[PDB]
Amino acid sequence: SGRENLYFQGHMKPQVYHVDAFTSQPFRGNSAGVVFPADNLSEAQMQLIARELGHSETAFLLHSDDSDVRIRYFTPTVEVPICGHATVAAHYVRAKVLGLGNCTIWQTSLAGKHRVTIEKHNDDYRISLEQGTPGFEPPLEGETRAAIINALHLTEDDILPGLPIQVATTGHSKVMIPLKPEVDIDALSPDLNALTAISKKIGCNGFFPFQIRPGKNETDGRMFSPAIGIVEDPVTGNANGPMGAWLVHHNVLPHDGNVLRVKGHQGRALGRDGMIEVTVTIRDNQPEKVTISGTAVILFHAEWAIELGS
Repeated sequence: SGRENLYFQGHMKPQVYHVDAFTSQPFRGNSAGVVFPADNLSEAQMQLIARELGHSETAFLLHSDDSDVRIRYFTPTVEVPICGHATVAAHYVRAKVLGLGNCTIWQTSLAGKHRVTIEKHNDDYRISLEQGTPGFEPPLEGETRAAIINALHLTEDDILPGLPIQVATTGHSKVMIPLKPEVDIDALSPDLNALTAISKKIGCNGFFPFQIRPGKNETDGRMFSPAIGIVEDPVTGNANGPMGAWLVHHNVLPHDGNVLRVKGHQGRALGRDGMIEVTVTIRDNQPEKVTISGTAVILFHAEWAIELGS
């Protein structure tokens, strides 16, 4: 049963998958590694593997007693609690390998417990991640506002009217920067140092300038986080998830049911286009909770040719 499963995840030869998340187009989206089983691996070995692969992050699948699966996420230099694109990549590989079909499962990580939805359709899969409740910090103003706006080489004439530049979150905060549609978003070339400078002043390592497609509930954004290693992440679930919540919170986009659906595009300027389906369940015209969804494509997978363990 659950004892036989743990025995296998400790005696089977480890494998590695290379997948591009939030896209079905090879070489696009956000790439992430997935290695399993990892039960017979040390925090050190895992960190060494993530450094070897070089993806923004590699997900390691472990055995879980209460949940369906335990995942640990590693950047090439440090472990991280949870990661959006690496998570969809992980469950995409897990669905392919096990031929899961439509269902819902629970994962466990330093970020706690999360439910994931797997939807089979024409040989492929769409992965849904229930991010939970969103949060907003007081709108950034005065000198800081102008600091963020100037670091992007833009003027107040470029920001959507009546909308604030503020930190929104569903786990890993990001500063929402609402741009008018005329702004050439791909031509943006921020003053990276100025951004990390203000990230230390406000306590948010991510800036998310985005614009809304005319007459559509779709967006195009770019995620800059120079304060940390990542200069620009191709497609960020922790940016688009809170964006949708932010959209509902400020009634920026019209919603009819008890839900708001937004297709968040990202990564075009990087040549790594991706798309995250953001669905916000609404109650009392407020963003109750956020779910992000996307697909992925496996570039290749292989059984490690070297022994893994100590």
